[PDB]
Amino acid sequence: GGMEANKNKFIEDWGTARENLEFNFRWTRRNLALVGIFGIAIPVLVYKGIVREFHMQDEDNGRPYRKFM
Amino acid sequence: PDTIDRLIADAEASYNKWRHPDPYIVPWAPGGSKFTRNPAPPQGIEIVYDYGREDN
Amino acid sequence: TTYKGVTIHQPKRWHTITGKGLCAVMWFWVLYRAKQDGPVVLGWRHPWE
Amino acid sequence: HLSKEEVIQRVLAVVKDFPKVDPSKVTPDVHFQKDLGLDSLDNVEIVMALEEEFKLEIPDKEADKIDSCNLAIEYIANHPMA
Amino acid sequence: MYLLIVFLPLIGSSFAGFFGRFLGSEGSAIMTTTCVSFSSILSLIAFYEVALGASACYLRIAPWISSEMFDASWGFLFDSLTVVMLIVVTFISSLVH
Amino acid sequence: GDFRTKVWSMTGGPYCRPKHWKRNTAIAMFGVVLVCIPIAMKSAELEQRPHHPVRPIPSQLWCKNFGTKDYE
Amino acid sequence: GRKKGYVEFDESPPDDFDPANPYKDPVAMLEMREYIVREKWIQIEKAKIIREKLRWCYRIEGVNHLQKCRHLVNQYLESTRGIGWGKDGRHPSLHAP
Amino acid sequence: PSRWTSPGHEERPKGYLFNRTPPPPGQSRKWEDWELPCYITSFLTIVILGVGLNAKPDLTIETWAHEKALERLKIEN
Amino acid sequence: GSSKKMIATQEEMVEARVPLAYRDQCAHLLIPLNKCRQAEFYLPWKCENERHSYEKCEYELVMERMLQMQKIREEQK
Amino acid sequence: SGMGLPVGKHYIPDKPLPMNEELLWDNGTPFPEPCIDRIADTVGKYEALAWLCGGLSFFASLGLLAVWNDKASKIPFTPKVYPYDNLRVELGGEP
Amino acid sequence: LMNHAFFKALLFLSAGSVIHAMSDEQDMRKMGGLASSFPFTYAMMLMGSLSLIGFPFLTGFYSKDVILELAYTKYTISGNFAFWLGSVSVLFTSYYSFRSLFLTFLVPTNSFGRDILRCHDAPIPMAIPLILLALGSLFVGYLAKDMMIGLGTNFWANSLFVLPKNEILAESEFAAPTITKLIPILFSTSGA
Repeated sequence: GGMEANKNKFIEDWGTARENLEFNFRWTRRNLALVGIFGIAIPVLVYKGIVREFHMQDEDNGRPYRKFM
Repeated sequence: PDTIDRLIADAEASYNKWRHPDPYIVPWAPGGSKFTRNPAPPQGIEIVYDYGREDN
Repeated sequence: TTYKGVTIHQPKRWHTITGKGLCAVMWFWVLYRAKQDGPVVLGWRHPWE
Repeated sequence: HLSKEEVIQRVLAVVKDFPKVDPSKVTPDVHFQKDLGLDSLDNVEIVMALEEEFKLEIPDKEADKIDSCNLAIEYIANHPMA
Repeated sequence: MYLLIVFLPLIGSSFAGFFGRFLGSEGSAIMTTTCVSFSSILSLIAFYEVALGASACYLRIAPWISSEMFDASWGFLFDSLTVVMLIVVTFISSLVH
Repeated sequence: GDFRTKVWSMTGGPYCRPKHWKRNTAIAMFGVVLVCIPIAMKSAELEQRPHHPVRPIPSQLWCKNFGTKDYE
Repeated sequence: GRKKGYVEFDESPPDDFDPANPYKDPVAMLEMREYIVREKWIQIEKAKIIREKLRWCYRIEGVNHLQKCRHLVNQYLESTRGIGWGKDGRHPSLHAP
Repeated sequence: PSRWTSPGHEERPKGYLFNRTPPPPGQSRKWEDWELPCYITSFLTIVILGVGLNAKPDLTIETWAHEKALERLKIEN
Repeated sequence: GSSKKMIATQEEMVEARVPLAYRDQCAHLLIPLNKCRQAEFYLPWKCENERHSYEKCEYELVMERMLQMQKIREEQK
Repeated sequence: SGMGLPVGKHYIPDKPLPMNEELLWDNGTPFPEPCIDRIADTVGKYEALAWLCGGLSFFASLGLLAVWNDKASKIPFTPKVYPYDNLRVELGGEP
Repeated sequence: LMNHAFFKALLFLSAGSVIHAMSDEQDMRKMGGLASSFPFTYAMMLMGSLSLIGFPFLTGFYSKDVILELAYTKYTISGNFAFWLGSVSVLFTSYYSFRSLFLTFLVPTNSFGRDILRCHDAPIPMAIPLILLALGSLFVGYLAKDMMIGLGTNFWANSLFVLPKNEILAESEFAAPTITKLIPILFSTSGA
């Protein structure tokens, strides 16, 4: 039956603006800082911590530290 | 009226400073403990039978 | 009973009896236990005395 | 639901129990400023007393709109939680 | 008895939630309350047996998660502490029902 | 409500009072009695009590796995 | 079609397998891997049996379970020394010979 | 009018299952085209799964290694 | 140490299943008390003589330790 | 327990929505509030943080006072010694 | 834990009875003067509140007092911290429980006249749980004291394990001075 939602123009515009955020990127200072912190620095720190955990396991086992990329 | 308006603004600020952290609200009033507990059904709502069928 | 314009019905007899009796049981239990284990709690004498 | 006659009687009792009000000249269709002579603050005090008696909460705009007995009875009778 | 203790609330809850249209507001309440009450009675009997009899009941049905040594299971440990908690939970549940 | 009477829900709905709720509740009692029998028998089969109780206990009537377990 | 439902494997390493060059013969490599898997599973099941008898010792013996089941605790803890395939996070004090 | 004595007001649960309009009295609803194949394949799935899984021999490596470990422990002890 | 010889032996303490934390010099008096507690459903008014004897023994032990520590403190000062 | 008043008509947007309206935990009622609500609107977030830090600092100061008390240094009874080598075998020592 | 389950369920059930009778008021600022109109419910609230405070020889007297004694006797930094905070918490608990009792039942009426007229005490199926919970909050603490918290009881069997060097129950019982035993009562009455 006639079950279609009563579409609101402003709600639809909000949805389209949300799904079209790729046009609004401008490499501003905030965007650059966020990319450099949460896109590079945090993954690098996580990788270093994981490698450190593996190397600590190697030291406790007495083996020779493993080789990672 | 200008000094009246400034007095009103100062009184509003003073009230906002010293208002009760959790003022009493009637339970069914907006913001009470009974607000929207068991509301009456909204009007103009229709339930449709036999929605999806292979043939009409 | 009504005083100015407001009447308040008496609470039910079983309500009053139950509440009063259970509180009386509580107070009598407290008094009996205080008599029995008063000095022990207050340090007057050990239980094996 | 609460009867309109009882609403009228309780509102009239609230209005009559006022210092600056002559109890004789209180009628379901009087105006606070005009007939029985009260200012705005007495009106909002009377509205607060009506709220306290009837166990209901009015938004501030409608509380200001309540400025006479007839309005008070009309609002309280229209409210379903009276 | 002990699986009855554990699963009596489940049976009543499932029946009242899958056939609540037939039991109604009163029938479902009666059913859930009587299931919890029988669970509490069996819990008191279990208290006698375990705590007051210095016994201990152990149960196991299925491995559930079974790996090389991930030894999960659908077991039931009935110690004095477990039985005390059983009484507390079941009695409070019946009174709350 | 006005439209809630046309909505089928598993757990009755708002203010569910069927005409034969007494008969339905009796049938539910019988169903509980029926479903609890296999559970009770499985309980009696699967229970293990390594320690003999100090006093005679109700579980001694049906459960027989009393003191039949050893760690060897 | 299968003859009967019980597993038939050989408890011996496959022949023509060179430890120096395990990758020379693919069939020998795969059969040796399967045999190693079977041996590891046998060790795991032995540890599981020891664990089961340990748990039943702990259940049967009450407060005095620290001295009656000490031998079983030691046996289980030495039996779980080389069970795993990738349990390198387990401390060498409990997972290394 | 006690709640525990008076019979319920409604003769039928409110609404209809699957929001299906009931057929006229003395008639049975017409089944959908998918209903027969779906029900036959569901019953066949249930019977095949149950019978096959219960009748399947327990030839798992876990049980085989358990038996072998028991034999080895008995030999060692 | 203590000024009371341990009457109860390891074998009878283990057989009676005395709790580990209470395997002290008063265990020989605790053993009958625990049997009485089991026999009388741990009621707080049934086992009086045994409970009083065990509590007196425990109080004697605690007083011995208090005297020892008081002597230690006097020697320190 | 008991039927209440109708909730009323919700808010139909008539102006462009903010780009974070999903952070508005709106019911079907005309009284929506954000998914994150500050219980004490009178005080600022930093003032509340300062007060909470003061309370936690009071807890830490009381802990430091307990450390400075050195109650273990004023124990009135010597440590209890159990018979049979301090229950070595019973606790799990090598027999 | 068991004693708290009992008397706290009692408090919640009694407060729910008050709220249900008062048309779901739930606010103590508009709840005064209900002692006369709620005899049985007020009696239940009083019994539960006294148990929660730990009035002598109730179900809360046999649980929290021993906890405080053990906290005092645990001669450690953590023990001292716990003893201080437990004593002050006993004081505050007495204060707020008696404040709730006064505001809900004994303070002169502050509620609206609408709720006062139609207030009815708890019916039979709301009173049967209350009576059982009151009996429990009276006698559970006394009956289960020797069963659970007794001196060297084998009741727990192997369910609970305590190291021989960590048992201080007898030490507290026979070492705690009388003043430190009686601190909770004095703090409770000061808070009241």
